[PDB]
Amino acid sequence: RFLKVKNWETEVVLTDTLHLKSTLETGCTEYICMGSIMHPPEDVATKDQLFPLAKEFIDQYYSSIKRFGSKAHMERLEEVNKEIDTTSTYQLKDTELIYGAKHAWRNASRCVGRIQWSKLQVFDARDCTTAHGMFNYICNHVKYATNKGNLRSAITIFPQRTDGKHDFRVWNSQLIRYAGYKQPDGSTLGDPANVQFTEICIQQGWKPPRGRFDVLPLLLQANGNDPELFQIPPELVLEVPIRHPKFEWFKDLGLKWYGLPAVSNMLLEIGGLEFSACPFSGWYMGTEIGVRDYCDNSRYNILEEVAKKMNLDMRKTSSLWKDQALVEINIAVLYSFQSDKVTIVDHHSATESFIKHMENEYRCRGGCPADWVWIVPPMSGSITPVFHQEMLNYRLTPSFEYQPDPWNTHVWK
Amino acid sequence: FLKVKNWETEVVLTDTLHLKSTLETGCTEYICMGSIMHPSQHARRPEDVATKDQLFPLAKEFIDQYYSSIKRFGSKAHMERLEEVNKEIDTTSTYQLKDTELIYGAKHAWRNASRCVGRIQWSKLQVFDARDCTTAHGMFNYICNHVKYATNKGNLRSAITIFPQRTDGKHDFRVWNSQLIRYAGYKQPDGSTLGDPANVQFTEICIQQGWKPPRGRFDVLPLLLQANGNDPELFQIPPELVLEVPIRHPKFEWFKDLGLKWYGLPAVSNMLLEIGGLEFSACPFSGWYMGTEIGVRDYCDNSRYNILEEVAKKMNLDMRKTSSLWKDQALVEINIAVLYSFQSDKVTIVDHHSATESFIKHMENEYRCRGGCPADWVWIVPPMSGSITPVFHQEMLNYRLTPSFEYQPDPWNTHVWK
Ligand code: HEM
Ligand code: HEM
Ligand SMILES: Cc1cc(N)nc(-c2cc(CN3CCC(F)(F)CC3)cc(F)c2F)c1
Ligand SMILES: Cc1cc(N)nc(-c2cc(CN3CCC(F)(F)CC3)cc(F)c2F)c1
Ligand SMILES: C[C@H](O)[C@H](O)[C@H]1CNc2nc(N)[nH]c(=O)c2N1
Ligand SMILES: C[C@H](O)[C@H](O)[C@H]1CNc2nc(N)[nH]c(=O)c2N1
Ligand SMILES: [Zn+2]
Repeated sequence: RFLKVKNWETEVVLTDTLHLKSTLETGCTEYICMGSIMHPPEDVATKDQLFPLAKEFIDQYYSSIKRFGSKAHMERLEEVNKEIDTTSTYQLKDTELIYGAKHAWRNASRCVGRIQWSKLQVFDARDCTTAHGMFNYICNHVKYATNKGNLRSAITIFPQRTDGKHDFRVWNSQLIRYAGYKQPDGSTLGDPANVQFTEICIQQGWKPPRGRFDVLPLLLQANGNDPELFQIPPELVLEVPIRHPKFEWFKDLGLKWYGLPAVSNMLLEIGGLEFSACPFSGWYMGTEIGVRDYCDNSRYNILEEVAKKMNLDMRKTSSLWKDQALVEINIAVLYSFQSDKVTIVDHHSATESFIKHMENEYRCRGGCPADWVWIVPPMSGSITPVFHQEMLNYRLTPSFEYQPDPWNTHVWK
Repeated sequence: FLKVKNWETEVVLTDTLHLKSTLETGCTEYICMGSIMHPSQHARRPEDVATKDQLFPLAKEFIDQYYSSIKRFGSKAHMERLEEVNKEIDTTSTYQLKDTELIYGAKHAWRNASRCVGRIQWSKLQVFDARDCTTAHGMFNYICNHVKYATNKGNLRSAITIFPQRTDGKHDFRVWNSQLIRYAGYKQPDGSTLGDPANVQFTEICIQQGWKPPRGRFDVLPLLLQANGNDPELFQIPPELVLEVPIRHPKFEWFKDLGLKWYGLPAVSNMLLEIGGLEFSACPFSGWYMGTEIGVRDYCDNSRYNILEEVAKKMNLDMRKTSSLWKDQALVEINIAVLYSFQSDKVTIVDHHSATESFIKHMENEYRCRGGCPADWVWIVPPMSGSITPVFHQEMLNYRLTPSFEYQPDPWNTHVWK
C-alpha cells in the first residue's frame, strides 16, 4: 500500500503510492532481479484486448483534467467503444494525443531529462500517407527543434499501427547520426555503431562520401511499403566543432558532433494504440557525447588518441590515463556547445534537476518511476546526487517502448 | 533459464544457478527494487530461538549442500551428520558446525555476495575459528591477531574471524565498530564536522564510554566489543598493527601538504553471517581496497571527507559553474594519488579497471562451472568512470543464495544496558 525510498546523502525519504497504478512487467520476479537487463507484427491487439486499455487511458485523461465522471467523459467512452466495435480500433482526439505523448515521456523511467516533460511540442502527423510526406514532416520537426541552437523539445507522431502489415517506420535510429564504414583492413571509418544501417542505405542507392562524419540519409517507410531514401538539407543539420578551452591541439583531432538528439526507432503506446513511428528530440547531456559516443570501445574510441596528445603514461591502468583523458574530452564537448550557443546540459546540472523533479513528482503524483542503472551518468557517478538516491522502477502507460529493427521483420515488395 | 549479454563483446551467458535461489529480492513482476539499499526483510528463520521444525530444515539443506559439494550426499558420514544435527537441536535448540563446514560456509558466503567485485579470490580465504571466545578481552585478542595476519606488512591477505553463533538473542557477540579500523568524527561547536562525518555517532558513543578523543582529522577509533550480550568494552588497537598510507601525488608536490592519509586494511565488522540457519552476529572480514572506495567515496562524498573543493582550489580550477567539470578533474587526481601512494608503500591495492576486468573473468568462470553468478550491477560498477569499465556493459542477474552475509541493526538501537 506504500513504499519508501531514501536519499542516503540527504536523509530525505519519499513515499511511492503511484506504483499501484502500474500494470505491465518489469522483467523481474520475486526471486530474481533483472534491473540491468537491457531488454527483458501480428501481435496487434484484438477487439476485446483493446477495450480495457482504451477505457484505462480515457479514464486517466479525464481524471487529469478534473472531468472524471462528466457527461463529456461518459460520451467519449462509448464513442471509443463504438469505434472499436465497428473498426476494431479507434482514433485519439488531438488533446488526448498531446496528453499521451507528454505522459509517455513523463513515464520514461530511464530518462533523466523529465523535469521538462510538460513543455513538449507535439506534431500530429497522423494524416501522412507517403515516405515523401514523412520527410516533409521530419524536416519541419528538425528545423523547429533546432531553432538556431536554442533547442526545443518536440515529437512528430505518424499514423498508428493497424494490422501490422502497414506500419510507418523511421528506419534510422536517430534522425541525425553519422555513417560507419568497415574498411577491408578491419578498421572502421566513422561511427562503428551505424555500420549495418550504413550498409542498408548504400544498397538502397545512397552514394556515401566515405568520410568520418557523413550525416546519414533518412530511410522512411510509410504504410508498410518499402522504405525510401531522402537527404536532410544540410542547412537544417546544426553541428558543433569540438575544441578545448586550454588544449590548443584539441581542434586538430577534427571532431564535431550534431546538436540535436532525435530518437526515431522507439514505439509510442497510448491507450493500447501503437505508434510505430514517433521520432522525438530534446537536447544533449554532455556525457552522451563525451563518454559514450566518443569513448566507448565499440564507438569512436578516442581515449587512446587524446591520452597520447596529453602525454599520459599509458603503460599501466593504475595511472588512470583513461579517466584523465575522459574528463578533458567532456570539458571540450561542453565548452564547444556553449561557445557556439547550442543548448547542452552537463551531468551535474542534469542530475540535480532530476532530483528536484523526482521530489515534485512524489509530491503531486505519488511517485516517479526511475531506472537507477540509466539515471546515473556514465562517469563520476557517486559525485552526482542521483547516485545516492533510491529509486523505484515500474512501467506506467502511455509509455515509450522498444521495437525490433525494421529490417529484421520487413518483407520486401 | 535466463541469459545475460555483454554489449561490448556480445558474449552471452546462460544462468541456471538462480533456480537454487531461496530468499526474496524485493522485486516483483511489477516493481523493481534493485537500487534499494535493503529491499527485503525475508529471513530464513524467525525472530528468537526457533522451534525444531524451523531450524532443522535449514540445517538439513546446508549439510545436504556441503556433502553434495564433496561428492558424497547419502554417504555414511552424511547420514550420521543429519542424525547428529537432529539430536543436537532436540537437546539444545541449536547445533554446531564442524570445522570443515564452517570453512565451506564462510567461503561460500563470500562467493555468494552479489555486491562484491572482489570475489575472484573467494576460495582463498583464511578462516579463524573463534567460537570458543567468551569475553570482550578474548574478542580483542582474536581481532588483533586477525589484523596482524591480514595486514602482513602491506602484502594483504583475506581473512574472517568467526565468533560464537547467536543462541537466544540476548547473548549476541557484536563488534560495535562498523569496520575494525575507521577514523573518528567530531561535531564542532560552529556546526561543522571534524574527521569522518559517518562516524560522528559512533565516536560519540566511544567518548560517552570513557574514550579520550585526541580530536583530530584521522583519529583511529577504539574497538567497542560485545561478548555474550554483556555491555561493550573499549580497547585501543595497538598502533603498530594499524598500517596507514600517507597520500601524496606523483606530479603535484603540493598534494602531500594536504595532510591526508588512509588506512590499509578494510575490515567489515557489522555484518551477519548465516550458515544453515545459524547466525554468526560477529564475523569481521577483510580484504584489500579498490582505490575508488577511498578516493571516490571516502574522500569525495558530500557526507564524508568532502575534499573536492580544497583539491580543486589547489589546482586553480574554474569553480564557478558545474560545466567546467572541476569536480571530475580533481576527482581523477585524487584517485591517481591514492593509488600511487599505496603502490609506493607496497601496500596491496587494486584500481577499478583491473578489479572490474577481474570480475568479468570471475563471472565467466562461475557460469562455466556453477551455472551462474549472482551480481548486483548497482554495486559492482565503480563510482567513477563507470562506462569505461567492462562491468558497465555487462548484464547481471541478482538473486540471493545461501550461505550469505546479511545486514543487521546497529547494536545500540537494540542493546539493553546494565
Ligand atoms: C530535454 C532534454 C532531454 C535530456 C537532457 C534527456 C536525457 C536523457 C538521457 C541522457 C538518456 C539516456 C540516453 C542514453 O544513455 O543512451 C535519456 C533517455 C530517454 N529519453 Fe530523454 N532526455 C531529454 C528529452 C527527452 C524527450 C523530449 C523525450 C520524449 C518526448 C525523451 C524520452 C526518452 C526515453 C524514452 C529515454 C529512454 C529510452 C530507453 O528506454 O532506452 N527524452 N534521456
Ligand atoms: C579481497 C579483495 C576484495 C575486494 C577488492 C572487494 C571489493 C568490494 C567492494 C568495492 C565492495 C563495495 C563496498 C562499498 O562500495 O561500500 C564490496 C562489497 C562486499 N564485499 Fe568485497 N572485496 C574484497 C574481499 C571481500 C571478502 C574477503 C569478503 C568476505 C569474506 C567480502 C565480502 C563483501 C560483502 C558481503 C560485500 C557487500 C557488503 C554490503 O552488502 O554492504 N569481500 N567488496
Ligand atoms: C530525446 C533524447 C534526448 C537525449 N539527450 N538523448 C536521447 C537518447 C536516448 C537514447 C535511448 N535509446 C533508445 C533507442 C535505442 F535505440 F533503443 C537505444 C537507446 C539513446 C540516445 F543515443 C539518445 F541520444 C534522447
Ligand atoms: C572485505 C572488504 C574489502 C573491500 N575492498 N571493501 C570492503 C567494504 C565493504 C563495505 C560494505 N559495507 C558493509 C557494512 C555496511 F554497514 F553494511 C555498509 C556497507 C564497506 C566498506 F567501506 C568496505 F571497505 C570490504
Ligand atoms: C549492461 C547494462 O544494462 C548497459 O550497459 C546499460 C547500463 N546503463 C546505461 N545507462 C544509459 N543511460 N545508457 C546506456 O546505454 C546504458 N547501458
Ligand atoms: C541509492 C543507491 O542504491 C546507493 O547509493 C548505492 C549505489 N551503489 C553503491 N555501490 C557501491 N559499491 N557502494 C555503495 O555504497 C553504493 N550505494
Ligand atoms: Zn529488480
